[PDB]
Amino acid sequence: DPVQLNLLYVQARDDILNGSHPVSFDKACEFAGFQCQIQFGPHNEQKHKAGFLDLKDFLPKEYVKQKGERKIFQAHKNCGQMSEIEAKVRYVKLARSLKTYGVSFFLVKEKMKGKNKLVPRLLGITKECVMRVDEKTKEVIQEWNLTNIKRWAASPKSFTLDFGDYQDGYYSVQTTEGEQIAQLIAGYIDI
Amino acid sequence: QISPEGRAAMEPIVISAKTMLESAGGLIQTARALAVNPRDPPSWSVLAGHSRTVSDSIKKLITSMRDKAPGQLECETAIAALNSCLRDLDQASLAAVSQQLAPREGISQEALHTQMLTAVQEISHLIEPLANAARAEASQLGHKVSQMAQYFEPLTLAAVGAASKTLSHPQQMALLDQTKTLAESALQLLYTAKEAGGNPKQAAHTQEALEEAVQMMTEAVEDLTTTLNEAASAAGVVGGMVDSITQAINQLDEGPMGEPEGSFVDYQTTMVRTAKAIAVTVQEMVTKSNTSPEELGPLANQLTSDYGRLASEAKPAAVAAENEEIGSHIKHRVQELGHGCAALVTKAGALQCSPSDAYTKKELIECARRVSEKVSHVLAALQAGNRGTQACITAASAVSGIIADLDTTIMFATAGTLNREGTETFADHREGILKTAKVLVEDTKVLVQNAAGSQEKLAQAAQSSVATITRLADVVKLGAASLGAEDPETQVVLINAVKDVAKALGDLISATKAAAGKVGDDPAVWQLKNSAKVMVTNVTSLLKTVKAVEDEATKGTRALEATTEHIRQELAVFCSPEPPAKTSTPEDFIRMTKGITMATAKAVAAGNSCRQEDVIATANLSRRAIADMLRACKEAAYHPEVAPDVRLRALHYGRECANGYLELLDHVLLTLQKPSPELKQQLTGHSKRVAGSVTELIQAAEAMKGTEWVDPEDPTVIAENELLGAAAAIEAAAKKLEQLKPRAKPKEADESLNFEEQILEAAKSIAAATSALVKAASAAQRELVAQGKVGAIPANALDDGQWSQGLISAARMVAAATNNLCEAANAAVQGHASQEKLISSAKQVAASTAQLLVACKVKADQDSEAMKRLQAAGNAVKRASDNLVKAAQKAAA
Amino acid sequence: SVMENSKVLGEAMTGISQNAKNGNLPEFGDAISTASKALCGFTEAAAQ
Amino acid sequence: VLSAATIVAKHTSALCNSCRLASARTTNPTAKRQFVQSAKEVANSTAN
Repeated sequence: DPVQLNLLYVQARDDILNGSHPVSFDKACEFAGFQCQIQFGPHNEQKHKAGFLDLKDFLPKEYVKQKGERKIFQAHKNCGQMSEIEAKVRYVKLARSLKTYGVSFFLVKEKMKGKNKLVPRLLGITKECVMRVDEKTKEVIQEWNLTNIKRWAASPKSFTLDFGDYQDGYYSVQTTEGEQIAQLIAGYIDI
Repeated sequence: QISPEGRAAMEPIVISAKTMLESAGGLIQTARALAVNPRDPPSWSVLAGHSRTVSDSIKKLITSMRDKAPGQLECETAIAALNSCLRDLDQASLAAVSQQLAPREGISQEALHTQMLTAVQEISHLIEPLANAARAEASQLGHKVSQMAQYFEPLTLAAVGAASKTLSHPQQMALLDQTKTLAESALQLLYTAKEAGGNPKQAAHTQEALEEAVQMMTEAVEDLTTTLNEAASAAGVVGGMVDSITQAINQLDEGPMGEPEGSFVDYQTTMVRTAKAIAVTVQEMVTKSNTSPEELGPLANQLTSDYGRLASEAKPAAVAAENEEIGSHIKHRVQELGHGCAALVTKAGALQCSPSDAYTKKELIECARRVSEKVSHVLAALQAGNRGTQACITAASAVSGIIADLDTTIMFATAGTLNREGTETFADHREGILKTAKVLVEDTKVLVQNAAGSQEKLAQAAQSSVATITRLADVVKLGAASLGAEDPETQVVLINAVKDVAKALGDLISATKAAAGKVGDDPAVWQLKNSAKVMVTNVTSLLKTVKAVEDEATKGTRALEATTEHIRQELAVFCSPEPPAKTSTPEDFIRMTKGITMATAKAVAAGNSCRQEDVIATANLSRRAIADMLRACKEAAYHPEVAPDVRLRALHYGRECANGYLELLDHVLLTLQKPSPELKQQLTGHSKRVAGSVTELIQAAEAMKGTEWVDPEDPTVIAENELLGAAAAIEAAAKKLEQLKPRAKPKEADESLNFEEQILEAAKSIAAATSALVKAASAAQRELVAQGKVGAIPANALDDGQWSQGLISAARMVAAATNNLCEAANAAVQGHASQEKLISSAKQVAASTAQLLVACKVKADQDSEAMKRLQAAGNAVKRASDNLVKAAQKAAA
Repeated sequence: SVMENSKVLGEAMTGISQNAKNGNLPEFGDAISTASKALCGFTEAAAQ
Repeated sequence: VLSAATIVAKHTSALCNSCRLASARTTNPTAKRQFVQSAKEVANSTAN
């Protein structure tokens, strides 16, 4: 369908622009090239030059300071004479290829193992599994099945996950929304 | 001592070793018969049997050394000890975040904090020998982990008791995290020690993992240290911290540890600054004695940690000294202050529990006065020793205040408060700057003559150098105020001429810092002849700066020659890689980077107008912008969140932007030489080439941002709320002096003369003016949010948010300086016995006043409806502060 | 230090034996003095 | 004469090396002061 997949592309692009769907830098550049392929048709190297448009409509504010739009214009060379519907199909497929799609994601601050340092991380919850995602590389660091996790506890500032004897050590984070996280965990009553 | 258990374990090693000699005993005597008879058929049968008894003992003895495994079994028991204590931290984090664990009402908090403090101290004393005994002795590895792992099991048991009865929920969970951080740091220390095993055959990549675990444990030292004693300093508990004085004493009783790598003159300079810091800290507690005794908690705990820094710095002082009689004379003087401060802390801790008591306050007065005379003896022996640049430390601390005195004067003309005082003109005071400069070259000439010699001529030339610039800076203020507030730009170039001279003078004494009575063949002592030659070109620029102002045809021509001369002094050390101590935000660098776009509009239009006064207005704006920009290009570069590959990109773009602007500064000199408009059009073309480097400096600042946001908060919102918030705080500070009764009590009143009434009317005239000055400042920013001069767009919000952050700071720093002056005026009536404290409190309250007036006049005018009320009341602050300054020179002299 | 003399005395098991097969008495006698010195460092290491 | 004197002068530096390890590890500053002139008088005896 060229209409419903286009609406899903618009939804995924908006979730990219507000940042609810985490993506890596190269995937953000490829999605910005796909967005320029949608908004301006096929790519012409004479048309796209330096200082063409601002990246606030194509990237969030944590990606406009990367100085990579020419790389996105290099991604324009990866676009070429691609049509609009094929760009939508590749956008939806590359969105569904990453594990961040459809997964409840929360930006948290954790303590390093051994080092007394605060590091931002991402927590991704599904109906059956939770995952830890790196801030820079957007890589799934570790996965945890729902059946293996024993208990969970929240606070107005922090959150922790008790795994029992299946995993050595608990999982401690500083969450301002861990109460809704525990509410979603309790919503997974389907065993 | 020998153990029979390991003796029985080592006994099968001697079984194969002694029977090896038994197989070798019968071997050679059978080989002795083979020397006589070469061919015997039973001889070769028993000779192979002799060698088989050797080789069977070979294979058993070789594998016994690998089956020994020294220190391997005992570290595995430490793993289960760490796995047990981490599971204790797991369920305690579960219960305390749910508040379900019942505490123990029998046990106490401060009793548990005394146990946990002493536990880490015995741990930390073992860690530094553990790294050396790791690589050296493999049997010591299993020996030390038996000691270490047994400590954490009651330490976690002591941690869960105090955290259960801990009231504060952020504090009840933060103690669990650092103990978890301490456990995993020892766990990775267990991983590095077991994998290496103390093998010198093993490569140094494991040794770097060991030294990483050293700093991992050292991280666990200070995290567990500062969290607990400050929690004990929250109460009036004096225990452990008083023992830390003794724990600093017993290391001094250990004696000289070894030969220091640093020089004797290097550690002497570190001692005199730390000894100056503790003397004003306890004198601050005299002010907080009767007024606010609850603040005295972490003050002595700061003095507790600083005395450990004092004992550690004084530890290699005796060996580095040439005479052991002088070096042993130092170390007992430290314990003399250690005995006095130990009585100072435990009397204040009971006074923390008993705030209404006044006899312990008087008892705290004399022992504070005793250690003040005792700290004079710890430096008089340093004065007796010719080694150490003791005068140069007092020189650099003094001229930094003269720089801070000039910091008030450079903000006098930019705010416009430096009006013409009487009939003073530039012709009246031009010679007093130069007659002081005539002796200044002779003081500069004898500095390289006193490079090798006694300490008496060195300290005399050092003290006369401070007496020269203080005589010079006073007549600088006479000449700067002589120009008048109508032409403020020539006042800025007059003070900044001698300000960069003072910065060159401060670097001049630093050449004699490393060269005290030493030879001159070193290039740093040639830099003593070179930076003075730079100062020779600066003191003759000071001759030329007087020649610059007195005429108008070469007014901005001769001023820009000293401007480009100052930048090359800065750019020489800017290209040199120097990590600064201060950490600056990149958003402050963005404010200085975007300011060049407004500075290029000032620089080109001044040369197009061909007015020498506008060139000085450019050269004052160009030097002020280019000074802090290269500082923001260096301080923000060495931030840990900034990536180290992108900082040299900004350092390359920041260097060529200054190189592109110095060429622009060289071409506007040609605009002053040639009035042709064709040279003026090139200034428009050169402005974008600097702006091309500005845009690359912007994009280098975009890729260096370690913070998640480009701005922390909204700029206009928090600047407005902190404006009116500090407006009532000065009014709260104004009623504090009226709340303070005159000291009728003879105990608290150290001085009860009539100049305290002169201080109190000067402090009330400070308080009454600053109450109306902050309401003139309240109407100032309210006009800035009504007329809209600073802007509200998000693109310029990075250019104004640093100003909006400074508008919060300088209003609160005025609110802090009016609090510290009221803290000084509280100590003034009761008698503080400190002349320089009342001088510094009255100078910083004028320094913050001109700082807020500068922060108000940024993107604003000088003749607004509220700025003229800021001008009249701001002049009322300075005339009340300077009257308090001259009264402070006689206060407690 | 054990692995030094393990290959020296392991060769000396064949070194002093093969010279006695050939009757090379100066070659056998010097091989004993090297093997005795190798046993000196062997015993001093094993005692330590 | 000359070969044996090099063995003696080698061991005098071992005594100077031993006094430096002694004086850095001595609790008593009086014997540490004697340890300074110990290796000094070794050099005063050997170099003469």
